[PDB]
Amino acid sequence: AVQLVESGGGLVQPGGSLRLSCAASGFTISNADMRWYRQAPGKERELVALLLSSLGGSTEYADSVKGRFTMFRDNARNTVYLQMDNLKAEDTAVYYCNVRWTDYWGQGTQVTVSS
Amino acid sequence: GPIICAGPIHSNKSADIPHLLGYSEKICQIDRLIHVSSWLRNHSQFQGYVGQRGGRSQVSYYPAENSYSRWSGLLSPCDADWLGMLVVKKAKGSDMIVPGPSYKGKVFFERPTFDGYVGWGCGSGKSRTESGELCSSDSGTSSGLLPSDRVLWIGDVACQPMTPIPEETFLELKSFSQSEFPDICKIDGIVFNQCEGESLPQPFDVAWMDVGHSHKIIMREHKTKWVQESSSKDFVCYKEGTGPCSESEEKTCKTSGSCRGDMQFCKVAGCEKCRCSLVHKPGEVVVSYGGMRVRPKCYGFSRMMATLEV
Ligand SMILES: *[C@@H]1O[C@H](CO)[C@@H](O[C@@H]2O[C@H](CO)[C@@H](O[C@@H]3O[C@H](CO[C@H]4O[C@H](CO)[C@@H](O)[C@H](O)[C@@H]4O)[C@@H](O)[C@H](O[C@H]4O[C@H](CO)[C@@H](O)[C@H](O)[C@@H]4O)[C@@H]3O)[C@H](O)[C@H]2NC(C)=O)[C@H](O)[C@H]1NC(C)=O
Ligand SMILES: *[C@@H]1O[C@H](CO)[C@@H](O)[C@H](O)[C@H]1NC(C)=O
Repeated sequence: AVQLVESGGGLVQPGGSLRLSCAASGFTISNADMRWYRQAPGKERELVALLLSSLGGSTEYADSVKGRFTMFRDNARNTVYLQMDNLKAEDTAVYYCNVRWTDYWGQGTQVTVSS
Repeated sequence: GPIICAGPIHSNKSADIPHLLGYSEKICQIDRLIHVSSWLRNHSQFQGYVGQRGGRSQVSYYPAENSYSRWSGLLSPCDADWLGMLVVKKAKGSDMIVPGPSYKGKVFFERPTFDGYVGWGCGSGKSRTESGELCSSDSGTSSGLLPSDRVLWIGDVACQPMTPIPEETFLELKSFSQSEFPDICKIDGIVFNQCEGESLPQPFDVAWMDVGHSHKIIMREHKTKWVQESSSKDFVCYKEGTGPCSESEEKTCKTSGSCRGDMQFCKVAGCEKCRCSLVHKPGEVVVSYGGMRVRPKCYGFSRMMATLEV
Protein backbone atom coordinates (compact mmCIF):
# COMPACT_ATOMS: atom_id res chain seq x y z
CA ALA A 1 0.00 0.00 0.00
CA VAL A 2 1.11 3.56 -0.79
CA GLN A 3 0.59 5.96 2.08
CA LEU A 4 0.77 9.75 2.16
CA VAL A 5 0.55 11.59 5.49
CA GLU A 6 0.40 15.35 5.51
CA SER A 7 1.16 17.64 8.40
CA GLY A 8 1.79 21.26 9.13
CA GLY A 9 -1.51 22.88 8.32
CA GLY A 10 -3.07 25.21 10.80
CA LEU A 11 -4.23 28.69 11.65
CA VAL A 12 -2.01 31.56 10.54
CA GLN A 13 -2.37 35.32 10.31
CA PRO A 14 -1.95 36.99 6.90
CA GLY A 15 1.74 37.41 6.22
CA GLY A 16 2.49 34.29 8.24
CA SER A 17 4.25 31.12 7.22
CA LEU A 18 3.56 27.43 7.35
CA ARG A 19 5.51 24.38 6.33
CA LEU A 20 3.51 21.47 4.98
CA SER A 21 5.00 18.01 4.91
CA CYS A 22 3.97 14.88 3.07
CA ALA A 23 5.56 11.71 4.41
CA ALA A 24 5.40 8.89 1.90
CA SER A 25 5.30 5.10 2.15
CA GLY A 26 5.41 2.43 -0.54
CA PHE A 27 7.40 4.33 -3.17
CA THR A 28 10.54 6.45 -3.18
CA ILE A 29 9.80 10.09 -3.91
CA SER A 30 13.27 10.43 -5.41
CA ASN A 31 11.81 8.85 -8.60
CA ALA A 32 8.27 10.04 -8.16
CA ASP A 33 6.74 13.24 -9.47
CA MET A 34 4.91 14.93 -6.61
CA ARG A 35 2.21 17.59 -6.71
CA TRP A 36 0.65 19.90 -4.14
CA TYR A 37 -3.00 20.74 -4.68
CA ARG A 38 -5.28 22.92 -2.62
CA GLN A 39 -9.07 22.90 -2.46
CA ALA A 40 -11.01 25.87 -1.19
CA PRO A 41 -14.70 25.26 -0.40
CA GLY A 42 -16.87 26.06 -3.41
CA LYS A 43 -13.86 26.59 -5.67
CA GLU A 44 -12.19 23.86 -7.69
CA ARG A 45 -9.06 21.87 -6.84
CA GLU A 46 -6.15 24.01 -8.04
CA LEU A 47 -2.66 22.67 -8.66
CA VAL A 48 -0.15 24.70 -6.68
CA ALA A 49 3.34 23.26 -6.99
CA LEU A 50 5.19 20.33 -8.51
CA LEU A 51 8.50 18.55 -7.98
CA LEU A 52 9.33 16.52 -11.09
CA SER A 53 11.78 13.66 -10.92
CA SER A 54 11.06 13.34 -14.64
CA LEU A 55 12.70 16.77 -14.98
CA GLY A 56 15.69 15.90 -12.78
CA GLY A 57 14.17 17.37 -9.65
CA SER A 58 12.85 20.64 -11.01
CA THR A 59 10.17 22.60 -9.30
CA GLU A 60 7.17 24.42 -10.78
CA TYR A 61 4.64 26.73 -9.15
CA ALA A 62 1.24 28.11 -10.00
CA ASP A 63 1.25 31.82 -10.83
CA SER A 64 -0.67 32.77 -7.68
CA VAL A 65 1.83 31.10 -5.36
CA LYS A 66 5.05 31.70 -7.38
CA GLY A 67 7.63 33.38 -5.19
CA ARG A 68 5.95 32.57 -1.88
CA PHE A 69 5.64 28.80 -1.87
CA THR A 70 8.65 26.54 -2.10
CA MET A 71 8.46 22.83 -2.75
CA PHE A 72 11.36 20.55 -1.87
CA ARG A 73 12.05 17.00 -0.81
CA ASP A 74 14.18 15.10 1.66
CA ASN A 75 15.09 11.89 -0.17
CA ALA A 76 16.60 10.40 2.99
CA ARG A 77 13.31 11.08 4.82
CA ASN A 78 11.10 10.11 1.83
CA THR A 79 9.14 13.29 2.52
CA VAL A 80 8.13 16.20 0.34
CA TYR A 81 7.48 19.71 1.62
CA LEU A 82 5.64 22.90 0.79
CA GLN A 83 7.04 26.00 2.49
CA MET A 84 4.39 28.70 2.29
CA ASP A 85 5.48 32.25 3.03
CA ASN A 86 3.63 35.56 3.05
CA LEU A 87 0.27 33.79 3.22
CA LYS A 88 -2.85 35.60 1.96
CA ALA A 89 -6.52 35.02 2.68
CA GLU A 90 -6.86 33.35 -0.74
CA ASP A 91 -4.46 30.66 0.42
CA THR A 92 -7.09 29.29 2.80
CA ALA A 93 -7.91 25.80 1.55
CA VAL A 94 -7.34 22.15 2.28
CA TYR A 95 -3.93 21.31 0.86
CA TYR A 96 -3.37 17.92 -0.67
CA CYS A 97 -0.26 16.02 -1.54
CA ASN A 98 -0.45 13.77 -4.58
CA VAL A 99 1.67 11.40 -6.69
CA ARG A 100 1.44 12.47 -10.33
CA TRP A 101 -0.68 10.11 -12.50
CA THR A 102 -2.12 8.29 -9.46
CA ASP A 103 -5.04 8.33 -7.08
CA TYR A 104 -2.51 8.41 -4.26
CA TRP A 105 -3.57 11.42 -2.19
CA GLY A 106 -2.76 12.56 1.26
CA GLN A 107 -5.46 12.93 3.86
CA GLY A 108 -5.29 16.66 3.27
CA THR A 109 -4.24 19.32 5.76
CA GLN A 110 -6.23 22.49 6.50
CA VAL A 111 -4.61 25.90 6.01
CA THR A 112 -6.67 28.79 7.36
CA VAL A 113 -5.48 32.40 7.01
CA SER A 114 -7.39 35.06 8.92
CA SER A 115 -6.79 38.24 10.95
CA GLY B 1 3.19 21.00 -46.79
CA PRO B 2 -0.48 22.10 -46.68
CA ILE B 3 -3.52 20.29 -48.09
CA ILE B 4 -5.22 23.31 -49.75
CA CYS B 5 -4.50 26.53 -47.96
CA ALA B 6 -1.13 28.16 -47.36
CA GLY B 7 -0.46 29.19 -43.77
CA PRO B 8 -2.56 31.91 -42.15
CA ILE B 9 -1.55 35.53 -41.75
CA HIS B 10 -4.10 36.88 -39.25
CA SER B 11 -4.71 40.48 -38.14
CA ASN B 12 -7.83 40.52 -35.89
CA LYS B 13 -7.15 38.67 -32.61
CA SER B 14 -10.87 39.27 -32.10
CA ALA B 15 -12.08 38.01 -35.49
CA ASP B 16 -14.85 35.45 -35.18
CA ILE B 17 -14.23 31.88 -36.32
CA PRO B 18 -17.02 30.92 -38.76
CA HIS B 19 -18.59 27.52 -38.96
CA LEU B 20 -17.89 26.66 -42.59
CA LEU B 21 -20.00 23.83 -44.00
CA GLY B 22 -18.05 22.78 -47.10
CA TYR B 23 -15.65 19.90 -46.61
CA SER B 24 -12.82 21.65 -48.44
CA GLU B 25 -13.60 24.79 -46.45
CA LYS B 26 -13.13 22.72 -43.29
CA ILE B 27 -9.86 21.26 -44.58
CA CYS B 28 -8.73 24.81 -45.36
CA GLN B 29 -9.49 25.78 -41.76
CA ILE B 30 -7.59 22.70 -40.57
CA ASP B 31 -4.61 23.74 -42.71
CA ARG B 32 -4.50 27.10 -40.92
CA LEU B 33 -4.99 25.58 -37.45
CA ILE B 34 -8.24 27.51 -37.12
CA HIS B 35 -9.78 24.43 -35.52
CA VAL B 36 -7.16 24.49 -32.76
CA SER B 37 -7.65 28.24 -32.33
CA SER B 38 -11.39 27.54 -32.05
CA TRP B 39 -10.60 24.86 -29.48
CA LEU B 40 -8.50 27.24 -27.34
CA ARG B 41 -11.13 29.98 -27.54
CA ASN B 42 -13.87 27.59 -26.45
CA HIS B 43 -12.12 25.77 -23.66
CA SER B 44 -9.32 27.84 -22.17
CA GLN B 45 -10.40 31.46 -22.47
CA PHE B 46 -7.96 32.36 -25.24
CA GLN B 47 -8.17 35.32 -27.63
CA GLY B 48 -6.79 35.09 -31.14
CA TYR B 49 -5.21 32.26 -33.11
CA VAL B 50 -2.44 29.69 -33.06
CA GLY B 51 -0.59 28.75 -36.23
CA GLN B 52 0.75 32.12 -37.33
CA ARG B 53 2.52 31.85 -40.69
CA GLY B 54 3.13 28.14 -40.34
CA GLY B 55 -0.25 26.48 -40.25
CA ARG B 56 -0.70 22.78 -39.63
CA SER B 57 2.47 21.80 -41.47
CA GLN B 58 4.59 23.51 -38.77
CA VAL B 59 2.97 21.92 -35.71
CA SER B 60 5.11 20.24 -33.03
CA TYR B 61 4.95 16.45 -32.67
CA TYR B 62 5.91 14.02 -29.92
CA PRO B 63 7.83 12.10 -31.08
CA ALA B 64 9.55 14.78 -33.19
CA GLU B 65 10.21 12.27 -35.94
CA ASN B 66 6.66 11.96 -37.29
CA SER B 67 5.96 9.49 -40.09
CA TYR B 68 2.26 10.34 -40.48
CA SER B 69 2.91 14.12 -40.52
CA ARG B 70 4.90 13.86 -43.77
CA TRP B 71 1.51 12.95 -45.28
CA SER B 72 -0.28 16.30 -45.34
CA GLY B 73 -3.63 14.54 -45.79
CA LEU B 74 -3.49 12.19 -42.81
CA LEU B 75 -5.95 13.43 -40.21
CA SER B 76 -4.74 14.19 -36.72
CA PRO B 77 -7.20 13.79 -33.81
CA CYS B 78 -7.70 17.56 -33.78
CA ASP B 79 -8.40 17.50 -37.50
CA ALA B 80 -10.87 14.66 -36.90
CA ASP B 81 -12.51 16.77 -34.18
CA TRP B 82 -13.12 19.62 -36.60
CA LEU B 83 -14.72 17.18 -39.03
CA GLY B 84 -17.01 15.80 -36.32
CA MET B 85 -15.37 12.34 -36.35
CA LEU B 86 -14.43 12.41 -32.63
CA VAL B 87 -14.05 14.83 -29.75
CA VAL B 88 -10.80 16.15 -28.44
CA LYS B 89 -12.08 16.65 -24.91
CA LYS B 90 -10.92 19.44 -22.63
CA ALA B 91 -8.59 17.96 -20.03
CA LYS B 92 -9.91 17.20 -16.58
CA GLY B 93 -7.56 17.22 -13.61
CA SER B 94 -7.40 13.42 -13.58
CA ASP B 95 -6.32 13.34 -17.23
CA MET B 96 -2.64 12.40 -17.26
CA ILE B 97 -0.02 14.57 -18.95
CA VAL B 98 2.64 12.20 -20.27
CA PRO B 99 6.28 13.03 -19.54
CA GLY B 100 8.72 13.43 -22.34
CA PRO B 101 7.31 16.06 -24.66
CA SER B 102 8.95 19.44 -24.59
CA TYR B 103 5.83 21.12 -23.19
CA LYS B 104 7.60 24.35 -22.19
CA GLY B 105 6.06 27.25 -24.06
CA LYS B 106 3.23 25.24 -25.60
CA VAL B 107 -0.20 26.85 -25.77
CA PHE B 108 -2.11 23.71 -26.77
CA PHE B 109 -1.25 20.04 -26.70
CA GLU B 110 -3.35 16.95 -27.38
CA ARG B 111 -2.82 13.28 -27.07
CA PRO B 112 -4.75 10.10 -27.76
CA THR B 113 -5.65 8.51 -24.44
CA PHE B 114 -6.70 4.95 -23.75
CA ASP B 115 -10.41 5.84 -23.85
CA GLY B 116 -10.51 8.96 -26.04
CA TYR B 117 -8.60 12.11 -26.98
CA VAL B 118 -7.70 14.88 -24.54
CA GLY B 119 -6.50 18.40 -25.25
CA TRP B 120 -4.84 20.90 -22.91
CA GLY B 121 -5.11 24.65 -23.43
CA CYS B 122 -3.70 27.82 -21.90
CA GLY B 123 -5.48 31.14 -21.69
CA SER B 124 -4.40 34.36 -23.35
CA GLY B 125 -0.92 35.47 -22.33
CA LYS B 126 0.06 32.12 -20.83
CA SER B 127 1.91 28.98 -21.93
CA ARG B 128 2.90 25.65 -20.43
CA THR B 129 5.67 24.79 -18.02
CA GLU B 130 8.14 22.02 -18.93
CA SER B 131 6.10 19.46 -17.05
CA GLY B 132 3.04 20.43 -19.08
CA GLU B 133 0.99 20.65 -15.88
CA LEU B 134 0.75 24.44 -15.36
CA CYS B 135 -0.13 27.47 -17.49
CA SER B 136 2.07 30.38 -16.45
CA SER B 137 2.44 33.89 -17.83
CA ASP B 138 4.38 34.32 -21.06
CA SER B 139 5.04 37.71 -22.64
CA GLY B 140 5.93 36.01 -25.94
CA THR B 141 2.26 35.01 -26.30
CA SER B 142 0.96 38.56 -25.83
CA SER B 143 0.44 38.95 -29.60
CA GLY B 144 -2.47 36.53 -29.62
CA LEU B 145 -1.10 35.60 -33.10
CA LEU B 146 1.13 32.71 -32.08
CA PRO B 147 3.37 30.53 -34.26
CA SER B 148 2.73 26.86 -34.94
CA ASP B 149 5.68 26.33 -32.56
CA ARG B 150 3.17 26.53 -29.72
CA VAL B 151 0.88 23.65 -30.85
CA LEU B 152 1.91 20.14 -29.78
CA TRP B 153 0.37 16.96 -31.20
CA ILE B 154 1.40 13.80 -29.36
CA GLY B 155 1.53 10.64 -31.39
CA ASP B 156 2.09 9.22 -34.84
CA VAL B 157 -1.64 9.17 -35.57
CA ALA B 158 -3.95 8.79 -38.56
CA CYS B 159 -7.68 9.24 -38.19
CA GLN B 160 -10.15 8.34 -40.88
CA PRO B 161 -13.80 7.32 -41.34
CA MET B 162 -14.55 4.08 -39.56
CA THR B 163 -16.43 0.89 -40.36
CA PRO B 164 -18.15 0.37 -36.98
CA ILE B 165 -17.79 -3.09 -35.45
CA PRO B 166 -20.29 -4.90 -33.22
CA GLU B 167 -19.65 -5.15 -29.50
CA GLU B 168 -18.96 -8.87 -29.84
CA THR B 169 -15.90 -8.33 -32.00
CA PHE B 170 -14.77 -5.40 -29.87
CA LEU B 171 -14.87 -7.63 -26.80
CA GLU B 172 -12.85 -10.29 -28.59
CA LEU B 173 -10.24 -7.68 -29.56
CA LYS B 174 -10.20 -6.17 -26.06
CA SER B 175 -9.58 -9.69 -24.69
CA PHE B 176 -6.91 -10.55 -27.26
CA SER B 177 -5.17 -7.31 -26.39
CA GLN B 178 -5.41 -8.18 -22.69
CA SER B 179 -3.62 -11.47 -23.23
CA GLU B 180 -0.92 -9.74 -25.28
CA PHE B 181 -0.23 -7.36 -22.38
CA PRO B 182 -0.80 -9.45 -19.25
CA ASP B 183 1.50 -7.29 -17.15
CA ILE B 184 -0.32 -4.02 -17.85
CA CYS B 185 -2.57 -3.11 -14.93
CA LYS B 186 -4.11 0.22 -15.96
CA ILE B 187 -3.64 2.60 -18.88
CA ASP B 188 -4.43 6.30 -18.43
CA GLY B 189 -6.22 5.44 -15.19
CA ILE B 190 -8.47 2.84 -16.90
CA VAL B 191 -8.35 -0.71 -15.63
CA PHE B 192 -6.76 -2.79 -18.39
CA ASN B 193 -6.24 -6.00 -16.40
CA GLN B 194 -7.21 -6.99 -12.90
CA CYS B 195 -4.16 -6.43 -10.72
CA GLU B 196 -3.40 -7.23 -7.11
CA GLY B 197 -0.35 -5.01 -6.78
CA GLU B 198 0.56 -2.29 -9.23
CA SER B 199 3.66 -0.29 -10.13
CA LEU B 200 4.04 3.45 -10.23
CA PRO B 201 2.67 4.68 -13.60
CA GLN B 202 5.21 5.16 -16.34
CA PRO B 203 5.21 6.22 -20.00
CA PHE B 204 4.14 3.66 -22.56
CA ASP B 205 4.75 4.04 -26.28
CA VAL B 206 2.26 1.62 -27.77
CA ALA B 207 0.58 0.86 -31.06
CA TRP B 208 -3.18 1.20 -30.80
CA MET B 209 -6.28 1.43 -32.93
CA ASP B 210 -9.58 3.09 -32.09
CA VAL B 211 -12.53 0.95 -33.17
CA GLY B 212 -15.15 3.15 -31.58
CA HIS B 213 -16.09 1.47 -28.34
CA SER B 214 -15.39 2.29 -24.71
CA HIS B 215 -11.59 2.23 -25.17
CA LYS B 216 -8.79 1.64 -27.65
CA ILE B 217 -7.19 -1.66 -28.66
CA ILE B 218 -3.44 -1.58 -27.98
CA MET B 219 -1.56 -4.04 -30.14
CA ARG B 220 1.71 -5.86 -29.91
CA GLU B 221 1.80 -7.57 -33.28
CA HIS B 222 -0.46 -6.38 -36.07
CA LYS B 223 -0.33 -5.85 -39.82
CA THR B 224 -1.52 -2.78 -41.73
CA LYS B 225 -2.58 -2.47 -45.36
CA TRP B 226 -3.29 0.98 -46.76
CA VAL B 227 -6.02 1.04 -49.43
CA GLN B 228 -6.91 4.04 -51.59
CA GLU B 229 -10.71 3.91 -51.65
CA SER B 230 -11.15 7.09 -53.75
CA SER B 231 -14.17 8.21 -51.75
CA SER B 232 -15.31 11.83 -51.74
CA LYS B 233 -13.46 12.61 -48.48
CA ASP B 234 -10.21 11.79 -50.32
CA PHE B 235 -10.54 14.88 -52.53
CA VAL B 236 -10.29 18.60 -51.89
CA CYS B 237 -11.66 21.29 -54.20
CA TYR B 238 -10.40 24.84 -54.77
CA LYS B 239 -10.83 27.74 -57.13
CA GLU B 240 -7.67 28.86 -58.89
CA GLY B 241 -5.99 31.56 -56.77
CA THR B 242 -8.77 32.02 -54.22
CA GLY B 243 -8.50 28.90 -52.00
CA PRO B 244 -11.27 26.40 -51.21
CA CYS B 245 -14.51 25.92 -53.13
CA SER B 246 -17.96 26.67 -51.79
CA GLU B 247 -19.97 24.00 -50.02
CA SER B 248 -22.45 24.14 -52.91
CA GLU B 249 -19.64 24.22 -55.49
CA GLU B 250 -17.80 21.29 -53.88
CA LYS B 251 -20.99 19.25 -53.70
CA THR B 252 -21.83 19.63 -57.39
CA CYS B 253 -18.22 18.81 -58.29
CA LYS B 254 -18.22 15.57 -56.33
CA THR B 255 -21.74 14.52 -57.40
CA SER B 256 -22.16 15.81 -60.96
CA GLY B 257 -18.88 15.36 -62.87
CA SER B 258 -19.10 18.99 -64.01
CA CYS B 259 -15.78 20.38 -62.74
CA ARG B 260 -12.10 20.04 -63.55
CA GLY B 261 -9.86 17.71 -61.60
CA ASP B 262 -6.77 15.56 -61.43
CA MET B 263 -6.81 12.16 -63.02
CA GLN B 264 -7.99 10.07 -60.06
CA PHE B 265 -10.84 12.50 -59.33
CA CYS B 266 -12.06 12.49 -62.93
CA LYS B 267 -11.97 8.68 -62.91
CA VAL B 268 -14.31 8.34 -59.92
CA ALA B 269 -16.38 11.57 -60.13
CA GLY B 270 -16.18 12.95 -63.71
CA CYS B 271 -14.69 16.04 -65.34
CA GLU B 272 -15.22 18.57 -68.14
CA LYS B 273 -13.92 27.43 -61.57
CA CYS B 274 -13.41 24.47 -59.16
CA ARG B 275 -10.78 21.77 -59.41
CA CYS B 276 -10.60 18.73 -57.15
CA SER B 277 -7.59 16.52 -56.41
CA LEU B 278 -6.41 13.60 -54.31
CA VAL B 279 -5.19 14.59 -50.86
CA HIS B 280 -1.60 13.49 -50.27
CA LYS B 281 -2.08 10.49 -47.95
CA PRO B 282 -1.45 6.72 -48.28
CA GLY B 283 -5.13 5.88 -47.97
CA GLU B 284 -7.37 4.27 -45.42
CA VAL B 285 -5.55 1.94 -43.08
CA VAL B 286 -6.90 -1.56 -42.47
CA VAL B 287 -5.56 -3.34 -39.39
CA SER B 288 -5.15 -7.10 -39.13
CA TYR B 289 -5.08 -7.95 -35.44
CA GLY B 290 -6.38 -10.86 -33.39
CA GLY B 291 -7.05 -12.71 -36.60
CA MET B 292 -9.48 -10.01 -37.71
CA ARG B 293 -9.45 -7.20 -40.26
CA VAL B 294 -10.89 -3.89 -39.15
CA ARG B 295 -11.14 -0.28 -40.37
CA PRO B 296 -10.48 1.84 -37.26
CA LYS B 297 -11.51 5.41 -36.62
CA CYS B 298 -7.96 6.29 -35.61
CA TYR B 299 -4.73 4.34 -35.77
CA GLY B 300 -1.50 5.34 -34.13
CA PHE B 301 1.68 4.94 -32.17
CA SER B 302 1.38 7.25 -29.18
CA ARG B 303 2.61 7.70 -25.61
CA MET B 304 0.19 6.87 -22.79
CA MET B 305 0.55 6.08 -19.07
CA ALA B 306 0.67 2.49 -17.84
CA THR B 307 1.14 0.65 -14.55
CA LEU B 308 2.49 -2.90 -14.32
CA GLU B 309 1.81 -5.98 -12.20
CA VAL B 310 3.93 -6.25 -9.03
C1 LIG C 1 -16.08 25.96 -30.52
O1 LIG C 1 -17.41 26.35 -30.26
C2 LIG C 1 -18.13 26.62 -31.47
C3 LIG C 1 -19.45 27.24 -31.08
O2 LIG C 1 -19.64 27.20 -29.67
C4 LIG C 1 -18.28 25.33 -32.25
O3 LIG C 1 -18.97 25.64 -33.46
C5 LIG C 1 -20.20 24.91 -33.59
O4 LIG C 1 -19.93 23.67 -34.16
C6 LIG C 1 -21.09 22.84 -34.35
C7 LIG C 1 -20.58 21.53 -34.88
O5 LIG C 1 -19.29 21.68 -35.47
C8 LIG C 1 -22.07 23.53 -35.30
O6 LIG C 1 -23.25 22.74 -35.39
C9 LIG C 1 -23.52 22.40 -36.77
O7 LIG C 1 -24.50 23.28 -37.32
C10 LIG C 1 -24.66 23.15 -38.73
C11 LIG C 1 -25.47 24.39 -39.24
O8 LIG C 1 -24.66 25.56 -38.90
C12 LIG C 1 -25.22 26.87 -39.17
O9 LIG C 1 -26.10 27.32 -38.11
C13 LIG C 1 -25.46 27.80 -36.88
C14 LIG C 1 -26.57 28.11 -35.87
O10 LIG C 1 -27.85 28.03 -36.54
C15 LIG C 1 -24.55 29.03 -37.20
O11 LIG C 1 -23.98 29.54 -35.99
C16 LIG C 1 -23.42 28.62 -38.19
O12 LIG C 1 -22.50 29.74 -38.47
C17 LIG C 1 -24.02 27.92 -39.48
O13 LIG C 1 -24.46 28.96 -40.34
C18 LIG C 1 -25.24 21.72 -39.01
O14 LIG C 1 -25.30 21.49 -40.39
C19 LIG C 1 -24.36 20.62 -38.35
O15 LIG C 1 -24.98 19.33 -38.49
C20 LIG C 1 -23.98 18.29 -38.67
O16 LIG C 1 -23.53 17.78 -37.42
C21 LIG C 1 -24.57 17.32 -36.53
C22 LIG C 1 -23.89 16.82 -35.25
O17 LIG C 1 -23.03 17.84 -34.76
C23 LIG C 1 -25.46 16.23 -37.22
O18 LIG C 1 -26.70 16.12 -36.50
C24 LIG C 1 -25.77 16.51 -38.73
O19 LIG C 1 -26.23 15.33 -39.37
C25 LIG C 1 -24.60 17.15 -39.51
O20 LIG C 1 -23.65 16.07 -39.81
C26 LIG C 1 -24.00 20.93 -36.88
O21 LIG C 1 -25.18 20.70 -36.12
C27 LIG C 1 -22.39 24.94 -34.80
O22 LIG C 1 -23.14 25.63 -35.80
C28 LIG C 1 -21.11 25.72 -34.50
N1 LIG C 1 -21.43 27.02 -33.93
C29 LIG C 1 -20.82 28.17 -34.29
C30 LIG C 1 -21.28 29.40 -33.58
O23 LIG C 1 -19.95 28.20 -35.15
C31 LIG C 1 -16.91 24.76 -32.57
O24 LIG C 1 -17.05 23.50 -33.21
C32 LIG C 1 -16.08 24.63 -31.29
N2 LIG C 1 -14.72 24.22 -31.58
C33 LIG C 1 -14.22 23.02 -31.27
C34 LIG C 1 -12.79 22.77 -31.65
O25 LIG C 1 -14.91 22.15 -30.71
C1 LIG D 1 -12.44 42.82 -35.96
O1 LIG D 1 -12.29 43.65 -34.82
C2 LIG D 1 -13.31 44.65 -34.84
C3 LIG D 1 -12.86 45.79 -33.95
O2 LIG D 1 -13.52 45.76 -32.70
C4 LIG D 1 -14.60 43.99 -34.40
O3 LIG D 1 -15.64 44.97 -34.37
C5 LIG D 1 -14.98 42.86 -35.37
O4 LIG D 1 -15.91 41.99 -34.73
C6 LIG D 1 -13.78 42.00 -35.86
N1 LIG D 1 -14.08 41.42 -37.16
C7 LIG D 1 -15.14 40.65 -37.46
C8 LIG D 1 -15.24 40.19 -38.88
O5 LIG D 1 -15.98 40.34 -36.62
